[PDB]
Amino acid sequence: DAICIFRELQCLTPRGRYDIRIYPTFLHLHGKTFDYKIPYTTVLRLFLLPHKDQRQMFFVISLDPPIKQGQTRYHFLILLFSKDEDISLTLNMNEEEVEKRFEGRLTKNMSGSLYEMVSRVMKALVNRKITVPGNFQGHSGAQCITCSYKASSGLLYPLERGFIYVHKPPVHIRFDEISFVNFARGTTTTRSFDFEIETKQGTQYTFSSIEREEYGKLFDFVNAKKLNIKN
Ligand SMILES: [Cl-]
Repeated sequence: DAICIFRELQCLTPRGRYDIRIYPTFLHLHGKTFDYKIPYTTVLRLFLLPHKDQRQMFFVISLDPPIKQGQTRYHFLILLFSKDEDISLTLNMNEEEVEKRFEGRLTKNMSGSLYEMVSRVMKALVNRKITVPGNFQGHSGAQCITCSYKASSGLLYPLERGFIYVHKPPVHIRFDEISFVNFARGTTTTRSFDFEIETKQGTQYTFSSIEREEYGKLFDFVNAKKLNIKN
């Protein structure tokens, strides 16, 4: 029986509504049609990312190996939360257990926003810090840039030492993986900028349809971070 269960979470990747059942060594993502049992040892990284609208949060779980849904491979689990939603949790464990098990990181009875509770429980169980944005300031106080990638609109987050784009497909690129970056501008009167990244392995990523105001914030970031610009 589970330590706790988070019900009816909005998953973006893979898309659907899933319960997350929390066990000592794995989580169970349980939906109507599919389910996946995911050992914590397969979780590489955790991210908590504020949507630019200030009303939603992404929770991103990086996986290796990926989960398989037919021929589709998902290297990330992405959950989407309203900042508003609240939850009360009662861990299916006695009080003294939890203190020993989690080094005092959790208590038996907990209350808070759903996104914070999921992040806290995941943090404790995987024994990993949550990756958040650093000090990047975008346009109008957003910590991300709105852009298109592979013909889908999404959000690019400049992190302390990397970039992550959500959600279709998600992309995480560490600074140490980057060969160079470049900027290009088209002739449209809006959404005219492209930001391109080439990795050391030769892979290329283009984030396009970037507004000029956001391009300017991204430009300062890339320079502040001393990334190599190739014109
Ligand atoms: Cl523009």
